[PDB]
Amino acid sequence: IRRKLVIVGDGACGKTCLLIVFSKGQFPEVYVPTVFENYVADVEVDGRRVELALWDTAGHEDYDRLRPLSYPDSNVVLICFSIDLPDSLENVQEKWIAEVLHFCQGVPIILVGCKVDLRNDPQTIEQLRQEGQQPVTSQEGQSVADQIGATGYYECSAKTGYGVREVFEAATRASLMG
Amino acid sequence: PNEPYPAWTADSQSPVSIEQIEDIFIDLTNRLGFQRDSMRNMFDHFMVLLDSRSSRMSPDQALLSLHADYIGGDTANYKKWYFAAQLDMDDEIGFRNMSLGNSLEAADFRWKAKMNQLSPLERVRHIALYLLCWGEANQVRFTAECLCFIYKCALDYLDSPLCQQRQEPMPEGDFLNRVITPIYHFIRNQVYEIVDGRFVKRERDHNKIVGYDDLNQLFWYPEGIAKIVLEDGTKLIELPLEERYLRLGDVVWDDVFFKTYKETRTWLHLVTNFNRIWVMHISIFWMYFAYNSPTFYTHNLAAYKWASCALGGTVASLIQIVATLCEWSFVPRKWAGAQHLSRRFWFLCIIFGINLGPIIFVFAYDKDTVYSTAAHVVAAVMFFVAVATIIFFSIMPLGGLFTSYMKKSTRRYVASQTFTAAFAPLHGLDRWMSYLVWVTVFAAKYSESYYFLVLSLRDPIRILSTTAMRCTGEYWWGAVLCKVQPKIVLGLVIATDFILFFLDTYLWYIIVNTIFSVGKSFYLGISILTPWRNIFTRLPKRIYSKILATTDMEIKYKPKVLISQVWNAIIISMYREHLLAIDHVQKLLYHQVPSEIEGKRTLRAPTFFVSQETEFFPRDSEAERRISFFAQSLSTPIPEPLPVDNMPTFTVLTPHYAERILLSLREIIREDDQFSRVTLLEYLKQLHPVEWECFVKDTKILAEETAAYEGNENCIGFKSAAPEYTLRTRIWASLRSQTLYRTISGFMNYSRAIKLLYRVENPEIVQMFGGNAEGLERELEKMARRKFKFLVSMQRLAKFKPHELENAEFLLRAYPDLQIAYLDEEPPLTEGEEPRIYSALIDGHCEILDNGRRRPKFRVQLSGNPILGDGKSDNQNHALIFYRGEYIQLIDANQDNYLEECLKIRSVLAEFEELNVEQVNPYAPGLRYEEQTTNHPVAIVGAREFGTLFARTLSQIGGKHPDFINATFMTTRGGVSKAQKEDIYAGMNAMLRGGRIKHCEYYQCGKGGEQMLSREYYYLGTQLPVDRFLTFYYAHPGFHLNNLFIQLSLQMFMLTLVNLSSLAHESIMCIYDRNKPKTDVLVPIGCYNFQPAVDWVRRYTLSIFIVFWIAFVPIVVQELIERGLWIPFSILYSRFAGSAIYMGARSMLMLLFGTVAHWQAPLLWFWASLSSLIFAPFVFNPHQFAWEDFFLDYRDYIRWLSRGNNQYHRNSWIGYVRMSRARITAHRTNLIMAEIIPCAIYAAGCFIAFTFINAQTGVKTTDDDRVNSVLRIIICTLAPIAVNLGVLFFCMGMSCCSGPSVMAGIAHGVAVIVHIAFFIVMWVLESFNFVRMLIGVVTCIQCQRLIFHCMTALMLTTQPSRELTAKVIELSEFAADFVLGHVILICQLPLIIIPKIDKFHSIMLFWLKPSRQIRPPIYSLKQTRLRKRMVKKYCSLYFLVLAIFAGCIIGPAVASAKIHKHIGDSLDGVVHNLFQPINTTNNDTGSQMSTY
Repeated sequence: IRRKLVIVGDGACGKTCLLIVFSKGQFPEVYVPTVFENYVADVEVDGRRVELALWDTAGHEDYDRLRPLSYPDSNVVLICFSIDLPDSLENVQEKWIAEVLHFCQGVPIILVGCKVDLRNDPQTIEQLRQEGQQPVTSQEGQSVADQIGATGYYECSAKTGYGVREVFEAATRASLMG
Repeated sequence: PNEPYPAWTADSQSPVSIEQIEDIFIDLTNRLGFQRDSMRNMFDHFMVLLDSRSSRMSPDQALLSLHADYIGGDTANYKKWYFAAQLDMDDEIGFRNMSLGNSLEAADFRWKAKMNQLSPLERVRHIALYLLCWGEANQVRFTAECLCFIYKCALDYLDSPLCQQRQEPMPEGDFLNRVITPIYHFIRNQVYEIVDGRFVKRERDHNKIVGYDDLNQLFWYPEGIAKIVLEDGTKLIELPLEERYLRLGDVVWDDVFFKTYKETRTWLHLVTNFNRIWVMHISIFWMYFAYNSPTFYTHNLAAYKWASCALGGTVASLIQIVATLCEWSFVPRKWAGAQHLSRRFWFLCIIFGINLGPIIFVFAYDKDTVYSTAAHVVAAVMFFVAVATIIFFSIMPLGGLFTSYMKKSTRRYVASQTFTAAFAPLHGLDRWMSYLVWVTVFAAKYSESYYFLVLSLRDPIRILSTTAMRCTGEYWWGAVLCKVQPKIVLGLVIATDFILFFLDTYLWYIIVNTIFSVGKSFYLGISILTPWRNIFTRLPKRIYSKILATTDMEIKYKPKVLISQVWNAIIISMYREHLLAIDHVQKLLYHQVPSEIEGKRTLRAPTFFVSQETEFFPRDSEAERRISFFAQSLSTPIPEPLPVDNMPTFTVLTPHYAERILLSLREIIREDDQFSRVTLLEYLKQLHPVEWECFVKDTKILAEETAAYEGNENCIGFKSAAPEYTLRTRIWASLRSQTLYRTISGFMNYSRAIKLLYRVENPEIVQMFGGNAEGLERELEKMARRKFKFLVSMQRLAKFKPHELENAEFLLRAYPDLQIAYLDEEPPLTEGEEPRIYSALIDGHCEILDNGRRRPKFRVQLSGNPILGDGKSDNQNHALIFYRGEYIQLIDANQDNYLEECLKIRSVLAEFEELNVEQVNPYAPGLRYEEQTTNHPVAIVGAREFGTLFARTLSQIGGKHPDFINATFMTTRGGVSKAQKEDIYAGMNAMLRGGRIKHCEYYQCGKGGEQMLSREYYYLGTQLPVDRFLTFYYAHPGFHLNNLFIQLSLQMFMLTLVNLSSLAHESIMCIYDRNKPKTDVLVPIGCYNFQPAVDWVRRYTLSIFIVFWIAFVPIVVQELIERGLWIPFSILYSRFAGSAIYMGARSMLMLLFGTVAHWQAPLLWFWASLSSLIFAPFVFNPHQFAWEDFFLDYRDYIRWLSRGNNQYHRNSWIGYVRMSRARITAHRTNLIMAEIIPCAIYAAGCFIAFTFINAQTGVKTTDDDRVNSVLRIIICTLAPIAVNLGVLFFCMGMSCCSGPSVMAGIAHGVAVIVHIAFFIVMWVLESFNFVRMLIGVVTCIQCQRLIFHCMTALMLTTQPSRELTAKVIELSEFAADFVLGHVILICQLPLIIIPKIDKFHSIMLFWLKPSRQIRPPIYSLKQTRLRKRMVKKYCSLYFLVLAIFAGCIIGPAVASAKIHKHIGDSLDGVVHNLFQPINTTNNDTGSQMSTY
């Protein structure tokens, strides 16, 4: 099938870093806001050469004209939210899940949590829980995925290569698993 | 020819050779270091201007006219700036403008002589220097006067010996990097900021921002120029003129510029700028009201009547003084004009004193006691002086009201007259027509207003002023408020009529404009009754006369042939569009089928023209409508054309951002194994089925390809997998769907039309080519490329996707002529530096690089990113430097154009009034400004479009976007578009600068609040002539203010109706028939007859109905397609909550009180209007025909209420009240109190009506027996808030330990319950009477709203207390929202009760334009059972809540009926807290002579 890969998120949330590491192999220290574009990645799936339609677009409301164009017919959406910031996750449940359900019709949906390396940073957690928030864990993300009826919660981080290989191979294979 | 610029190059009379122009441009670039590529672009621009200008006049005349237009002429912005700043002649220019409606003449003569002495090379040098500066200005282009100052400095530098001495050229890019770059940095810093190496947006009040205009204004006045200081501190003025250009870079701008126009609350702006409207309306209303109120000015006299009317002039002077104080507030004191404001205030106060003096003399009671004829004559003369004052202040503009008298040394005018007051006066019968229209409007308005005032209020004023009531009243002040109750009713009535007095004027304005439009239609003679057969019969001759320039060319051939060729081209265009059938096209074509040997057989007139009945056109075809409109346009008078080679050069500008270039094959055809909606290709087919079917079935494409000649006498897709077929499908879909490619084709029709005209008019070229068709095509294409240029701006090209890049490459390949302008970026040479951004242009001719990107023809470097603010204006600005020609056409991303509209392009350009006029020397010594006829150019041009009535209404909606622009005029002044964040702002800037705006009906194009604070509105309202001012005011702001006044009058009428209903209910009234004598003994003895008051209610209902109907005719008219023959619930409610839903409900409650208190037929109309207002969103929204749908929506609403209690959620009630608080969030504090005051007035009025109800009018007066209703209001108002505070404290400090979202919802429910309980307690206290309770609860709600507004106002001026107040207000808001939604759902219930409303839903679907069907996906049985369980649960809960409320309402009434009323044991000052009497007579009448 024509499976599309979509990465969304607010600015300076780690999208550019992991995206450039996976796409080409460099870690940019600068966060460059991506408006709307697509990259190609060669991943071996089932012993077959698969090219990934790595659609990219910033999650800001200013870009509501171009970002919805490629959402349809997408298997895995990499909603980039900070683990240490549950407000971003609440915004994911509030708006992004609704939009993904709105566009992704008849295609499996996978929820992805970014920044696995900074899952439990005490300083940021303390400075973001001053307003009465809670820590976010892998089980918390899986709970969110279960509530929204997602086909799976796979965490990948191209910064250190965690997950990306197996997670993306499974995403290609999720078109058949369902 | 064979030259890039044939007109100037070929003529041997040209004074300057192209090589000399190139040399002078290069010399300027060397001396000032303009970018070489920018120099090349501006050299091309200047040569194109010379070619276009010289094509229609002699070369030297063309160069002279260009010099005059750009710098030297009276129409040159540089001259205006030079006189405003260097010569400091603004006040003299204001003097001259006022008259038209050492010394200036001497300076103008010196300037003209200086210009005349110039040789042609010097004129070229001046123009080239200006054009280079303008090209390099970049963002400074919007601040035109800054550009003019930089140009002055550059000229001074160049002419100085120091510049000539230097032998080392200035480094390339010095201009941009030194002069423009600092100013761009200043503008950018005023908006944005940098964080962590990333550029972030910064927001501040616009009062704190220094925008483009504020930067611009500093250069208008010489004092503003003097404020400029270098970094070291020395003033820029101290330097000699030759040194200034070099030192310009050394200047620091941040502390030099400043804010010139300061903005504050809206009502201050409305008072200041529109002062004349308020003066005339209010003063005349006072005079009418004074003349008609004998009781008010008569003790227990003609002199008093006349004197009281003279107060109208005093009111006018007061309005003027208040407007002057607001004006003083707006502008800073140091800036030029403050001293004039002080003097104007002094003059106005003196006039006020003069108006007051004699009136105070007459007022003196000792003078009245001994009547004197002197006092009577004083009163009369004072009245006439007051009328003169009202006229004078209604006519004269506020700006420079007394300026002529002063002749002051300082600057007399507040605003620079050269740039703010230069309006082009109306000339000829047009100005007289405007005078007559406005005189008619005001005469009719005042006559009608006096008729209505006398008729409606002559009796009510008498009755309510002279009638005194009988009641015990409240304990604290029982006596004092019943005796004035009718007076309060009368005051409210007068206020309501005062508001209505304004709507009358807009009504009359619309009526009179309609009548004048019909009159103009009669004068023109175009009548719908005229047979269309006649218009079509005359069409060929009209085409011969107008579409072709035949008088210019020698008449060697019959007209028949030329018009036949034009019509054949038109019809072949139609056929290529596929809108016409082959047979129909054949009937519409001048037939050449018969033998060409015989002249008659060679050309045969179309069947379509000769016959006129037969279906020549397919029914409901765009082609038939287009042809009919073409004929209609040809009927009207239009300017004569001129030969194509003589036509001026113009350009078409198109910006876009993310628009779809061409339809993707994926969009057209989709995968088989899916189901969603209907395939878009088939949807479009259904849209135009015949058009789609004809060309595929009959192969009409190739048949039309052959017919165009007419013998020369004139695996993705399952159904197909042929590439050419895919291209054809994509082209067709793009043509029939909104697409950029459709606009590109429609506007290449311009080039096609120009080619056609050049071929038709000049057969000599065709003979010369002698059958060489390819060479003929090449030559015609040369002409088309020379005359017409298409430019489309794309700021996205650097970031285009592969498919978008492919689409753009296809676009360029289709039309090699086309031009594109885009932006590209590069990294800096030094590390740690901002990226470098250039602007580039490409057209199809540019060779394609190896990497696939097209080579840029021009690169221009910009100091920074051109998109400083989010708006289309900057997108246009970064690209227009590449425009060519003398005229520009603006279009948005999507528009449609046709060959017939293109043929008339020569006429459209002609109406700018430059082509057909004779040329004279603008520097002749004898000529004088007053004698010149070129003072006011045509800056902008706009294009516009039982049966007679519909035409009237269409004109009504039409009357009120620049579609063409005078390139030079708008380029030198400001920019083509100046949103600087819209079109109206650009048009108003053109009007202020001095240009004119014209509208043409022969060319039609299809396209598919904050203003009140703008400085332009202030200038226009403060400085326009009276008639022009009225035109402007009732065009643009009149609509908004009329709507606001409609809402205000609705609220005021509801308040008056509440008070009047209370008065009627508590009183006993007496009615009389018309036959029965007007003056007679009252039918019941001792009765007050208030029937005229309810008659006034009826009259007011009729008046508001008329106004609403007139305001609604345009909206229904817009739905012409229907013709005369014919969703989240919570999100929707929040959307329209605060949009007159809360006000709608409150007014509905007041109307219900009035309805129960008294019944009058007009209130039924108000009931219908309010019900429509409340339920409109809930009736026109879809999915209504489903019980499950309603229960899902109700569940979503309950979730919306519950969300945010424990964990914040954006889509929740908490979030929305937070949003409202945020949107609400010294002297400005006083302005805030100004808005809170009206709410206090409404609360007081409702409270007074409530007190009326409880005053016990008809009951026998009982000594020391009184009812403390005000204490009732106090208790019922404080108790809910007090309980909210108590429960909040309890939750905060109690039971928190015993933990085992529910708690917050519990608190909200408790607050709701307490509100309901206190409403019940109010009903109990009223003794279970329903009407007194209704008014009491309305008053309680008003008091709570007033308290909340007071708390908010205090918050805007300790933190835990503030948060506590916010929480409390939010709790009350939750209670209100919950009850409102609950009643909404109650009203929803009956619709659900109906077994099947499918018929209503189907009718609604027919009404709805989209007409779309949607079906839900399949669901699992367990999930379906869960959904059914949820439906059962939530419907049960909804019915439970409904039953709880229904019991809460009815049950107390049943209990009260069951248990008899009783009152007892009231002491300690609180007497009869519960409403005193169980039984009451309330009927005092008869009683022989005695009353009461």
